[PDB]
Amino acid sequence: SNLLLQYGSFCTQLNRALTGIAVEQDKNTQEVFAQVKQIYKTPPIKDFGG
Amino acid sequence: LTESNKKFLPFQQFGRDIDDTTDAVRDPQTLEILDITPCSFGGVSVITPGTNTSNQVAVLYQGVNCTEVPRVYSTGSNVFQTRAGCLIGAEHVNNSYECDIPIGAGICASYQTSQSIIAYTMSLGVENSVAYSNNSIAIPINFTISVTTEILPVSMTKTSVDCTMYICGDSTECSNLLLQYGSFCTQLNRALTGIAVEQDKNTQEVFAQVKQIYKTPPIKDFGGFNFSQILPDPSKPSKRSFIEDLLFNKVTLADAGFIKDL
Amino acid sequence: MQMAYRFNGIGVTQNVLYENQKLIANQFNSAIGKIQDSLSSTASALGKLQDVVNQNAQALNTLVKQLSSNFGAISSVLNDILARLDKVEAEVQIDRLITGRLQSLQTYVTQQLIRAAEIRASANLAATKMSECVLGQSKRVDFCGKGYHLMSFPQSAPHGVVFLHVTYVPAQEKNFTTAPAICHDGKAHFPREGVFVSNGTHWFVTQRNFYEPQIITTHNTFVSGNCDVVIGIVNNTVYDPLQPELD
Amino acid sequence: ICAQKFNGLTVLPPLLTDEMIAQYTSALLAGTITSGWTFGAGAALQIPFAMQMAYRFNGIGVTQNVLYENQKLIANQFNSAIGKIQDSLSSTASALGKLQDVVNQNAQALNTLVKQLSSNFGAISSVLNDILARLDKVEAEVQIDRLITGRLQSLQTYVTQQLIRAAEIRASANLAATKMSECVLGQSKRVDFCGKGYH
Ligand SMILES: *[C@@H]1O[C@H](CO)[C@@H](O)[C@H](O)[C@H]1NC(C)=O
Ligand SMILES: *[C@@H]1O[C@H](CO)[C@@H](O)[C@H](O)[C@H]1NC(C)=O
Ligand SMILES: *[C@@H]1O[C@H](CO)[C@@H](O)[C@H](O)[C@H]1NC(C)=O
Ligand SMILES: *[C@@H]1O[C@H](CO)[C@@H](O)[C@H](O)[C@H]1NC(C)=O
Ligand SMILES: *[C@@H]1O[C@H](CO)[C@@H](O)[C@H](O)[C@H]1NC(C)=O
Repeated sequence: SNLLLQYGSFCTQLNRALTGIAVEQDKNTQEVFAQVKQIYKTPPIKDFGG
Repeated sequence: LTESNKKFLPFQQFGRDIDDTTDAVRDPQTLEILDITPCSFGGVSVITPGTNTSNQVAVLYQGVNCTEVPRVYSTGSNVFQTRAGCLIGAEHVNNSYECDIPIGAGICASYQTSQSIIAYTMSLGVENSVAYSNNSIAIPINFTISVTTEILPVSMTKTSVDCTMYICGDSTECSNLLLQYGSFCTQLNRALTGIAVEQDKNTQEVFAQVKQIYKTPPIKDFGGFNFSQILPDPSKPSKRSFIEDLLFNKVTLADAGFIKDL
Repeated sequence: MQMAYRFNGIGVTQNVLYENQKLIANQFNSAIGKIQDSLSSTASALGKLQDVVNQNAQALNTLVKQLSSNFGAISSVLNDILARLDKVEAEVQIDRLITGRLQSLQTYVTQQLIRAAEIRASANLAATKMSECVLGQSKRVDFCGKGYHLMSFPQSAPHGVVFLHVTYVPAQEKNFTTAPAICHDGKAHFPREGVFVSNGTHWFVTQRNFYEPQIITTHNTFVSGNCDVVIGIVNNTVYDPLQPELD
Repeated sequence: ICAQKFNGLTVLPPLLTDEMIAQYTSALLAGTITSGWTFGAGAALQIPFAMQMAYRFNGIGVTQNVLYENQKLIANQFNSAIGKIQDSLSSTASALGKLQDVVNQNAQALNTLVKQLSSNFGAISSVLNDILARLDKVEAEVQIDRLITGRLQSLQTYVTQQLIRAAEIRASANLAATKMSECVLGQSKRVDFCGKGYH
């Protein structure tokens, strides 16, 4: 651990970048699927003209 | 260490993962098969609503069976168990709301009313049905005109560097030592140049479509519809219009920067 | 007239714009006002723009701070390394220091290239938006604004572009009983440009985005087939402007 | 995954569970079979399914009379085609090649990180505790140094590769979003953007 501290901020930087990748993946999913607010439901009667 | 179920032949002795690390051992005295596992670590997340409102916080442990784990912090009550990990400072409320602060695996945290921090299973939207009768239609009886907004980044900031200056300050011997290595210093500079040029090009394509600079007629009578706010005012020294000027003031960077001699 | 040509595009006939001109004017003028107030308030709307400047600043600062790292030697100041050290030994410390700094520079330049590719993508999207939404009217759903898109006005901002999209949104809804086609005298008549609605008593034809009932004449219909195959045909009367003139 | 729990590669779980994702898609489906294309712009306006199909047919050019007259044929044709889709999807080789590919690629890189751990990196041993043993502090340090440099390099390589791959996945997401807006919430005139033929 002591030796690594001397090398510099080469542990802080790496951790930050990987966090970035993860949070952007969450944004991707939300954008593609969530575009309709009011959740709609199917009519019980299934009479869609054939 | 635990007792195993592995079947070692009398010459065999230790375990190995694809990582080639010992996973088991025979007691050199009882000759029994034991299984090794370092204790449970993870990483720590702190939830806070923001100092302005309060000074309470919540804690999450990125995945540990909190049925027995419990850094210098103390502990307390209100232990809750998600799939993501171990929360300390929420409540399994049976309501549900819109998600405010994300946590993971369908759990979202927030602050509310005596007021404390709470948690909930995130609900999506409000339910409603659409009466479908094979002979029913719905034509709107009027209309509404609305103006929305949209922001999109165009360019970054042109930067340049110098080898000898950064790597070897001004020492000539250091410069000779850098000269030993190949054209690393040279190639680097060219790449930074490429970025700078292309960044300027981007700006041109977006705005440069008008061939002739047109000018708005003096009389501003556009059939009732006013356009004063968006139309540039010559009286204002900066040709920028009201809305444009407001935008400029908001985005501030000189906080950690300097000025537009730099 | 320009607004009316654009209205025609989304579906509503020019009749609408000309008749209720005042109401349209008021709505547009008032909305522009709210946008000014919203920009002045909610100091989070300006998001993506500030983000760009924040990232570059952090990266620059990182490179500068790394200068103060032993990188596995004795000192940081190159002149101090030379001081109290024979050239031979100093060289090995200088060697280490150089490699350390060099690595950091390579990392920064790599990071910048990746980030600039994302900026390029954003600029190309804005170019398409300017060419389609500004210099024209786009029917691509949600590409410009939300709802049927009329016109769009461009404005400038620090290192970026802000588009103000103007859109028409249908509002208050009702309930009309409908039917596929109407049979008058054996031959079936299908709607020409609208949908046959019925307000309970008589039958009328209307546009598909605004209520304007007109009497079903031969001019607002086209004859085809015989009334028996159309699944749910109803029965009323097609006026036909002819006999009045003849007599 | 747990073996990765033994080295420091903690794989984090999702935020939106697959149950929630299913709910979202079902709402989009139950809006495009009942309220046409108004379920994205304004409020939902009910319309009989026969009529909705007629408007769409008018768009491609064929006049409405065709749909209302030969409705029977269209129905049977559509029903049979859905049958073929499910059959073919299950009865083929890969089909979902792209989806599977992403998983395999990410896994390969992760595995390579765990393998470089055992490399001597030009030293005497792989286990740092073993290096410490039978080595005087001074020499031990210079051997520890050799190992550290090697490992640091490997982790940096991994991070850079991941960032480049992440850009690719994000691009595919932006295309998908555009499709959900043009094809699902309406009808596309752009040729070959949604499907082969008239959409
Ligand atoms: C070692 O000690 C154990 C228990 O004290 C005994 O059973 C065994 O015979 C001894 N010798 C060897 C060779 O294991
Ligand atoms: C917490 O640990 C116990 C160990 O006894 C184990 O059953 C499980 O992982 C957790 N408890 C539950 C949820 O049964
Ligand atoms: C909350 O829900 C759980 C599970 O349904 C139930 O056991 C509990 O009593 C509920 N709490 C309240 C206050 O209703
Ligand atoms: C209308 O829907 C209902 C339910 O299926 C039923 O009366 C009938 O099948 C449909 N068609 C009519 C009434 O023409
Ligand atoms: C249409 O009429 C029915 C008749 O009861 C009513 O329940 C429904 O709310 C009406 N639709 C709208 C949008 O008001």
